[PDB]
Amino acid sequence: GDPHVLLTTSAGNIELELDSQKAPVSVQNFLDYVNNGFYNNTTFHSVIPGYMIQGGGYTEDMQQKQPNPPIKNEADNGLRNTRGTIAMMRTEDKDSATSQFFINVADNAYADHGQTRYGFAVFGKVVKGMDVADKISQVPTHDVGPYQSVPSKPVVILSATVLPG
Repeated sequence: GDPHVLLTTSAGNIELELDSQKAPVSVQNFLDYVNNGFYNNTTFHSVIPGYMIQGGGYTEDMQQKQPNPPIKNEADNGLRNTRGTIAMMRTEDKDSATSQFFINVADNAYADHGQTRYGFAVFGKVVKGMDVADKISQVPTHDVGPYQSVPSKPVVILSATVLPG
């Protein structure tokens, strides 16, 4: 039932299983970007070793692709940012998520919805290629300044494809 998406990256393949019942808006928004080729030639622009990898915002030359309007935050769905989950990145406002996402390489309780924090909405999980996500998190990065956490050699999503049901 739940849709699967294959991210074919320059570092290996990652397959995601998206949670349509617990994050319908987030899953539909992500699928629209995947199906329209938006994630093709985007990078994992920020990585933190053993903790997270973030992508879905920038080309190899760091130009930010213009995303669609933002979506409602579904972090009150009860899904936690545990190792292997995929969640929507956003700015200060809870309803500001657009195309950027992050894959949790460790359990990040600080990203979870609570009574005083709206949190980051989890909408799926890695079902194959978690070793690729771990490897991407460990690549050499620029260390200080505006490019802190940016991989020194671009990690590119060559294609993002919804798989047959």
